[PDB]
Amino acid sequence: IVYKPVDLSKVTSKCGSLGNIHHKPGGGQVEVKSEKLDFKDRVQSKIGSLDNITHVPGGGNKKIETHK
Amino acid sequence: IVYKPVDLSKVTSKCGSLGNIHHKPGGGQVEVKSEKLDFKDRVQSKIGSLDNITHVPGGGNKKIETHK
Amino acid sequence: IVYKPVDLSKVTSKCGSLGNIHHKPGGGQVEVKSEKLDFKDRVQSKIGSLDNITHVPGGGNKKIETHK
Amino acid sequence: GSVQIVYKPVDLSKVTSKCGSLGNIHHKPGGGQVEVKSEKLDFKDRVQSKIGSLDNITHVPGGGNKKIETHKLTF
Amino acid sequence: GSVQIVYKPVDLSKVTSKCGSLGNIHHKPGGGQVEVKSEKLDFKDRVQSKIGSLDNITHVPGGGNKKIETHKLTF
Amino acid sequence: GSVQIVYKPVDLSKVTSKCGSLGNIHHKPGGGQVEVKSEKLDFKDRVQSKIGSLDNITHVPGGGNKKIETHKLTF
Repeated sequence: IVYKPVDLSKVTSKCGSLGNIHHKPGGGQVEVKSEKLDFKDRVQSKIGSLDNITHVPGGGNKKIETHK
Repeated sequence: IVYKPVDLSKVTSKCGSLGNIHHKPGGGQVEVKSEKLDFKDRVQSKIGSLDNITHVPGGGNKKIETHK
Repeated sequence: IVYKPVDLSKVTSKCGSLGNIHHKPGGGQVEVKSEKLDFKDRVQSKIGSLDNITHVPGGGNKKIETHK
Repeated sequence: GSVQIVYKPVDLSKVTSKCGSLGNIHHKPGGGQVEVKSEKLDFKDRVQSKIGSLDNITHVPGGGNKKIETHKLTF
Repeated sequence: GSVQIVYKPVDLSKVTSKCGSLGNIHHKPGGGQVEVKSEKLDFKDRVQSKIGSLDNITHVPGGGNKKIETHKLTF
Repeated sequence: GSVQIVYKPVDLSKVTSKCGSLGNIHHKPGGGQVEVKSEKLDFKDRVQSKIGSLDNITHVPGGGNKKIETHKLTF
């Protein structure tokens, strides 16, 4: 009996933002005038920002191998 | 008996934003004038922002292998 | 009995933000004028910021191997 | 009989280039007042600027001359 | 019989270049007042600037001359 | 019989370059007042600047001369 299994396999995950190009991004002019405004609950505001947000809860690898 | 399986497999996931080009993105002019507004619940606003949001809960690999 | 199983396999995760290019990002001008505003709950505001944000709860690798 | 060759080409030629500004008269030229006001500008790439009341500019990449002569006598 | 060869070519030629600003008259030239006001400017790449009331500029990459003669006598 | 070769080529030619600013008259030139005011400027790469009322500039990369003669007599 000769027993010589060979594993050369790749298991790979590439999750999120990868290899992207962002060349000169951004708006020319952004202007806001706010007068006598009332807010009575939570405010989120973005004015002329650049946001690059990545969440990766995933991308996990499981390899199980058994020999008998 | 010779027992000699060869595994050369690739298992691959490419999840999210990959290899993109964003060349000079953005609006020319953005202008907002707000006067005497009342808000009585949550406000979300984006004014001339650039957002690149990626979520990857997925992209997981499971490889199970047995030999006998 | 000859028993020579060979594992040379790769298990790999590339989770988050990887190999990206951000060449000269940013808006030209951002201007805000605020007068007589009332806020009565939490305010989050971004004015002209650049934010690169990455969360990776995932990307974990598990390899199990057994021989008998 | 005998053989006689006389080879006497004479060259009196002129090759001339006159390029740019030659022999001009500029009598009392007046550049006016120049005002440049800039606020809140953004430049993401290379800037070349010239500001000035009175410019005389002469640029001459050309005006080159090439003269070739071959003289050959084979007996 | 006899052979006589008289190779007597003559060159009196002129090859000439006159490139740029030659022989001009600039009589009382006046560059007026120059004002540059700059506030809150941003430059992310190379800046070249010139500011000035009166400029005379001559640039001459050209005006080169090339003369070739080849004389050959073969008997 | 006899052979006579006379090889007497004459060159009195002229190769001339006159490049740049030559023989000009600048009589009483006036550069006016120059003001440069700068506030809150930002530069992320190389800056070249010149400021001044009156400039005379002559730049000559060219105006070169090349002369070749080959003389060959083969009997």
